[PDB]
Amino acid sequence: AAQDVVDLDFFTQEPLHLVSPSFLSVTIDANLATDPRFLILLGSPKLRTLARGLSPAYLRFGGTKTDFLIFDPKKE
Amino acid sequence: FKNSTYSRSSVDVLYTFANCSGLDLIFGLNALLRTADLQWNSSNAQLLLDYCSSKGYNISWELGNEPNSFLKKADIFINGSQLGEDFIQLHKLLRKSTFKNAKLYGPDVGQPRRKTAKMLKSFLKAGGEVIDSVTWHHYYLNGRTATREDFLNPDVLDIFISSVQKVFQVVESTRPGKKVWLGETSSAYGGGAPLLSDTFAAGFMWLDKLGLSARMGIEVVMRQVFFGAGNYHLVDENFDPLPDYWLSLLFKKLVGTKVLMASVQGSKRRKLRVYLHCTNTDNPRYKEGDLTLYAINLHNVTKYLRLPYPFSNKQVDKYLLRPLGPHGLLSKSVQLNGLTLKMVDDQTLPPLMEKPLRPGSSLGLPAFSYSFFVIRNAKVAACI
Ligand SMILES: O=C(O)[C@@H]1[C@@H](O)[C@H](O)[C@@H](O)c2nc(CCc3cccc(Oc4ccccc4)c3)cn21
Ligand SMILES: *[C@@H]1O[C@H](CO)[C@@H](O)[C@H](O)[C@H]1NC(C)=O
Ligand SMILES: *[C@@H]1O[C@H](CO)[C@@H](O)[C@H](O)[C@H]1NC(C)=O
Repeated sequence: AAQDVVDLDFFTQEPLHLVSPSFLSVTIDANLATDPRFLILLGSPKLRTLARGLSPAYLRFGGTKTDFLIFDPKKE
Repeated sequence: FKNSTYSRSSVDVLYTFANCSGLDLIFGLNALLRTADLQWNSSNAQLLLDYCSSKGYNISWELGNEPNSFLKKADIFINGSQLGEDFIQLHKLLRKSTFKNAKLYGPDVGQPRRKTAKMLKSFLKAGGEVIDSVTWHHYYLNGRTATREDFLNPDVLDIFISSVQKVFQVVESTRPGKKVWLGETSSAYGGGAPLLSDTFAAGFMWLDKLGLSARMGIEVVMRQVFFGAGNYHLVDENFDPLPDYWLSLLFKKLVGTKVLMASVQGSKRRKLRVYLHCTNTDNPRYKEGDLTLYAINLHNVTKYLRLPYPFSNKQVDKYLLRPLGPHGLLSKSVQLNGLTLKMVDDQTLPPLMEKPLRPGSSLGLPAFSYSFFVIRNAKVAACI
């Protein structure tokens, strides 16, 4: 119907902002590091194919557990 | 939350995943390791930096997650000024290491509430000089209470605009020109909303967030999460991609770094949301000057978009995303122009195939759907 047709205005004179090529980036929650399957999961060739699809991107390892994790150079 | 340790092996797993995937790892350091005088004790971090140094790991750093809730989380209150001084300490460590030109981001504060500005403002005053970007977090909903209607509600989407304006108010007052990042963001806190955060319905909030972020000057948007326990994961527990994964892939294929602007004529227009960038011209189908429009329709009927002069007779490629049935918006499967999106195999993503429209046609956008449209031969000089 006529009421379902909508007109667009465009601004094209100049870039209003320049985002990073990595604009769409992703996280792993710091809590995944407490999962016993952590090594198995991030080892997944399938998971790596999917992650490579989002390249370029930042991967941020963090979350609430950031402030409750301690590096042990001796364990594991 | 209680303390846990992690191993060299843990760091190796995470670094290898990032490196083999072509992603840039940012690692959050523990900011609740404190001295008697409640300075940041840096000695654990020095252990980690030495190990990463020794392995030639190219890594970037954060310090703390959501400092304004440290009193709730741990009965330790750290004001913004002290956190600034801690970032200065971390900066000096990084500069005395093989990570001397490694990046530093912070302070990963939550979205603006009655008095969260005070911490970000006193933090940027104190430590703003040593951070490469300001990171903050945004969620729209509580995963426990979020409804299907909330996920489709233009009033929910719009609240994000005020969060962004309030963040930029603090940053412009203290570190004008500093890059602003969403360091952690998704649909719903508490791990996401079951059957909503992992479905086609999640795509409204995800694409609108990307649109508004780019339009308002956010440089980087970090999606909680790529993979993990939360319903807001882009990839599920079987390593299968959910609709937001395919959305994210299609965004990266079509959308360039140069942000432009689209708007709809009419008094109120909250349910038809439109965003405009230069086309990503890495794709050999497209050339310099091409435009990528993306649009969300939250009306319950098809809407038809008319391109303004002088683009009304251009050839347009449609990239329309709709759920694969029978679960409609609650589907975990998505079709691009009526073809279901699936991995060809564990090593192989499918092509993302355009549907060419006849030149001079209005852009059809069905009820509760989102679409990219590439305007070919647009010859926009701003896109070089
Ligand atoms: O809860 C989560 O899923 C994640 C958690 O996995 C991550 O490890 C952790 O870093 C985190 N922070 C937030 C944001 C918490 C927050 C703070 C302030 C306001 C928020 O959202 C609203 C509050 C009130 C009304 C509407 C939104 C959410 C969410 N999350
Ligand atoms: C902030 O915290 C520091 C360190 O705990 C304290 O010594 C200082 O007085 C506080 N400063 C302000 C400005 O409140
Ligand atoms: C759209 O919404 C209205 C309720 O406002 C309803 O009466 C109408 O039938 C709906 N149309 C469709 C096609 O579902």
